[PDB]
Amino acid sequence: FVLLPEDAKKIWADVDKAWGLALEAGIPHIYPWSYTQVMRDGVIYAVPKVCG
Amino acid sequence: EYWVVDYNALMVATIIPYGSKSFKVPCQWRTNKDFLGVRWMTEDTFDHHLYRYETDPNYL
Amino acid sequence: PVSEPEPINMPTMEFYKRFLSLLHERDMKFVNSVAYEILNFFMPDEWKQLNWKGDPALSGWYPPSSFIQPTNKDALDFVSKAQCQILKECQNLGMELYFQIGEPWWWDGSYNTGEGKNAPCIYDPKTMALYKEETGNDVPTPWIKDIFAPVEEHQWPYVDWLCTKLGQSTNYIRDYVKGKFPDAQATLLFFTPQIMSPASELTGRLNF
Amino acid sequence: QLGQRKYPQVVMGMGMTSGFDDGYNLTPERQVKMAYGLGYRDWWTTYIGMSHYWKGLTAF
Repeated sequence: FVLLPEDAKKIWADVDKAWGLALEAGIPHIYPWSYTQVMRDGVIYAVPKVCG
Repeated sequence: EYWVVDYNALMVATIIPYGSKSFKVPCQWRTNKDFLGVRWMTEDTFDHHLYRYETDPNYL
Repeated sequence: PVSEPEPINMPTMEFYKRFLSLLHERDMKFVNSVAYEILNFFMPDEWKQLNWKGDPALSGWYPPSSFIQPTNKDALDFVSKAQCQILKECQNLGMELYFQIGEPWWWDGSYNTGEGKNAPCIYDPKTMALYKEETGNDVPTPWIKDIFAPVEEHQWPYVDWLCTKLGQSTNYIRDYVKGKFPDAQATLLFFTPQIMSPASELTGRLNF
Repeated sequence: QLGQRKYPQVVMGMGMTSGFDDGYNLTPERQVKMAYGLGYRDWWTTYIGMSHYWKGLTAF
């Protein structure tokens, strides 16, 4: 849950870490909480750059 | 498909398209001060950054 | 509001009729959820949970919103009848039924709630009559002024009765929905931080 | 005609959760197609509105 736009890049940073634990835990269905917050912040799923 | 609505918090209204160039706005009126506004936004502030449309305030 | 079969107004129903139609085209199933929270301005006065000073439960949202008392059968029917109206559209479209019970919670003022900063809204006069009618025991006194304050020993029998009564309300709604929708699937949303780390001993013992 | 961005995204195998109180203004057609394009394909959970679904009236 994000709410305030000012904490988007901060909260969403921990969101990805929690997702990895869920994938490790084997959760079959995982959803983001808010459609509004997803579009407000504009989150995407991209492979991290191999630069470093 | 891109029109939006706004109204007083004491009423309920939704917008639903039903044709190529037509749409319906069912609503419920509860108070005398109810004011429903169907508006077209020049700039996009609801869609995703990859789904926004170009902004142009010139309607001449 | 008691004899009305469809509590959901037409514009909301129209939105879901088109909304569910698109989902079926995308072949993704839909899950519905309704809560106990209704707008305070329109909420009936006989359903709001009352604290030790009679102030109905309120939320941090503006306009403020109240919660129904789970001990009220009439209030439970209103919420349950909302689920069947929405799920009826799903059967018309050929979808399978999925519904969620939304936040069963005895309000306690966990966060700021105006005057009721931490006052539990568990002292509704109707609830006291029901507690006396079946348990026979008297309501413990004095009424809890703050959840964080230590709980007296004689307060527990009423607290445990409230905790048990909350489970019946959730079960009652589930049975009512499945009464007309035998193939419907039921679920519930759980707050893990509240379960493991309750705000107070009273909070965890009462609302779980 | 106005320019618009429309870039479909690869499916990540996740669902979408939305609230009615935050989507009444937008048409259902725009919401479903936009979310589907991003990659949410299997599940959808909608939280009913708090003050926008029930019937009501005002009186003196």
